[PDB]
Amino acid sequence: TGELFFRSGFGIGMRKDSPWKQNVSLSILKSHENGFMEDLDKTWVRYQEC
Amino acid sequence: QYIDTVSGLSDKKFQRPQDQYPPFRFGTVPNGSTERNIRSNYRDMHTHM
Ligand SMILES: *[C@@H]1O[C@H](CO)[C@@H](O)[C@H](O)[C@H]1NC(C)=O
Repeated sequence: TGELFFRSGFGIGMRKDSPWKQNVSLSILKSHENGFMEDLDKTWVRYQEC
Repeated sequence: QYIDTVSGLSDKKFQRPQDQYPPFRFGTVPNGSTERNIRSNYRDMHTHM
């Protein structure tokens, strides 16, 4: 029914003060400018078919 | 009825840039000022722009 009316995002979840809280967050940024994550969508967001 | 002359930025046709026969344009003149604004957060557009 139209378009969205409240914006937000997804994300991984880690207990506060866990060691990986830094390296994880990084490889996500790298993946956007790289182009892998974006190209991943079509493989599972495939066509419309309608 | 005719089509609705879709509305501003957040319309349904844009934020789903997976399309090859929508309004297929995102011209946004090369090296312009608004070339940077579409490189702020969301790679959804700059890839089809
Ligand atoms: C995580 O990042 C730090 C700092 O760049 C680095 O020393 C470490 O080898 C990386 N990997 C792990 C497992 O922490």
